[PDB]
Parts: sequence; C-alpha cells; structure tokens
Amino acid sequence: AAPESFDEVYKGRRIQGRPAGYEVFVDGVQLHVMRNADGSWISVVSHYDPVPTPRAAARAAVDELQGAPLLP
Amino acid sequence: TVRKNQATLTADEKRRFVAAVLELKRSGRYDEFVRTHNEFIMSDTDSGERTGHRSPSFLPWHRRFLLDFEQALQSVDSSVTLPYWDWSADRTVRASLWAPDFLGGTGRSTDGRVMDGPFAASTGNWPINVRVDSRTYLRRSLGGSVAELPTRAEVESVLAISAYDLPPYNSASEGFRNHLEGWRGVNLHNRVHVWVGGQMATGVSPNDPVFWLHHAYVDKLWAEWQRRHPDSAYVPTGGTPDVVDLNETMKPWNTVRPADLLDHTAYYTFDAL
Repeated sequence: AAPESFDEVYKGRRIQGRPAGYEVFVDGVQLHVMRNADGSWISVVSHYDPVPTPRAAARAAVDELQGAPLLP
Repeated sequence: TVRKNQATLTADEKRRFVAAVLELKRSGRYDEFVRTHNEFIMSDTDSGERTGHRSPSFLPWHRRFLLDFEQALQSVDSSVTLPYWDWSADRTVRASLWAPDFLGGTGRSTDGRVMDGPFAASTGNWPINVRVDSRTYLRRSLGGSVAELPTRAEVESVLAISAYDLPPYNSASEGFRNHLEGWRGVNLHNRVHVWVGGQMATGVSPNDPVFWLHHAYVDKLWAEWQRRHPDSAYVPTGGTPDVVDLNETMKPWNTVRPADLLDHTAYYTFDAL
C-alpha cells in the first residue's frame, strides 16, 4: 500500500501528496519524488538525503526552495 | 591522460580547466550533460530499470559519463584533463578547491548564492538553465546540511568490502557499490552531495562544476578497490532483470558495457593509485 494522501500549507506553500506510485505537488506544480527500498523518500529538489515520508519530502523541498516557484 | 588531484594543479592548469568548462557552458554543451544526468537520476528506481545510480552500473556508467565530459573538455583545450577532489583529505571550506581562483566558495546565508569564483552568477558566465525551480544562480551551503565529509578511515572501511555488489542490486544492497554510493553504511558519495548543498544536493547536481571532481574521486576509489580485491569483480554476470549485467550495454550510449569500463588504464591513469 502507498502512503496516505495529504494536503497542508507549509511555510506559506500548499503541499499535496496522493497515490497515483505517488505524486507530490508544491503550489500545484508536480514535484518528482521517489521511494527507496527501505521505505524512505527523496525528491528532485533533495535527492541524496532520504526522509521518512512523502510529506517529509515535500517539506524538505519547500525548505530548499526558499520561496522559489517550482518548475514543471 | 593523467587525472590529477585538484589540490596539486598549478595555477595555469586551474586556469585552463576553468576556461574549458566555461566554454562548454557558453556553447550549450555543458547543459546537456546536466540534462542527461537528471534523466537517469529521475528514471532509475529500486524496483525497476536502473542504470546510472542505485545499481551496480553506478560506477561504470559514471566512468563513461566522466570520459564523455573529459573528451568534451579536451575538444576545447587538449591539455586539460579532469581533476579529482579527495574529500577525505581536502575537507574544509578553507581548502584551495573553494578559492576564488578555482571553484569559488560557499553560498551567502540568505539565498545560498555563490558570490565569488568563476561560476558566480554575477559574472554572467554561469547561468543555471537545466533546473527544477525559478532560481538561475549557482548555490552552495558547504557543511550546512551534514557535519562532516567522509574521512580516510571511513573510505578505507568501504574499500575493505570484498563483494562488488549483491542482490537485490539496489539501494538496499550490502557490498562495495552501495556503501561507496552511500545508501547504506557510513555514507560516502551521497553525503558529499549533501555536504556541498545547493544544486549538488538536487537532481540537477552537475550544475556545479565540483560534480565532476567529486565523481572523479569516486571513480578513483573504484580503481583502488579493484587493486585491493584482484579476485573480486563486477556483478551481476547475466540474467538479471532491470539491472545492467557485466556484458550488457548501457544507456544512453548503448555501445559500451560495464565490461568495457572495468580497466580504467585503457583511458587514463591516476597521479597515484
């Protein structure tokens, strides 16, 4: 089973996740994310530092973006 | 050709390397290396087709990718070769690597923007074009997201590991490849990406020229492992779905196998191995 979906405002940005394997969006723009075999997650904004969940990957991406719009 | 420790380059060698990298950027060639790397970092998965990373072909794939880059540099200045960054030895922000006459330093604290060296956005010579967000300037946060670079003793603990790789041949593996890549254990290569920060921590990490120097030292560590373990060799050796077996060809080139890349001396040697 995929993780549960989520929807919240984090550091002023809307982050959403939903099973598809799994999609994440930052202000409506899709963030490429990936699941590792141990169940951790990474994203194209933070690829080398695994985090436990897709919401943690979305938050790490917002942290790294420092307000920048994500590009498709 | 000899690949030299960056720390050892003369001022003229550093100048010629920087100029050649800036000319690959100016001509549009550099960005297509960034794009190719990103395509594999996004498509390689632990449960599916995997070639450039999280898989035994991480090492021969990057060996070929770096050769492609070095050949492009040599097409600009035939005297230039790719240097390597021994992050176990040159491990602080004060290292000559990060001086304004070579790669420039860390990013300023407000937005991570690199403010000095040849690749600083203010020069007009290093636009970030292949990117995942609106920012078009080189960023770094050296030592920001992780405390320390690996040490020589951590590197030796990984070199000691005799299996090249092991099923399931992905980020969950035991063995040398996945400990060097860093998804398990004390973490070598992934941690260096995290330590540099900025674009190096992202899926468009060749945007920072240090990418190539980091991967040239990862490539040297494979060569060191091979001399430590003469009776150990690339695996798997056939019939593995989704994984590049020893005599299978690799994307994107399609015309080279891991078998063709095991012996680096066919293409270059190191200043000392």
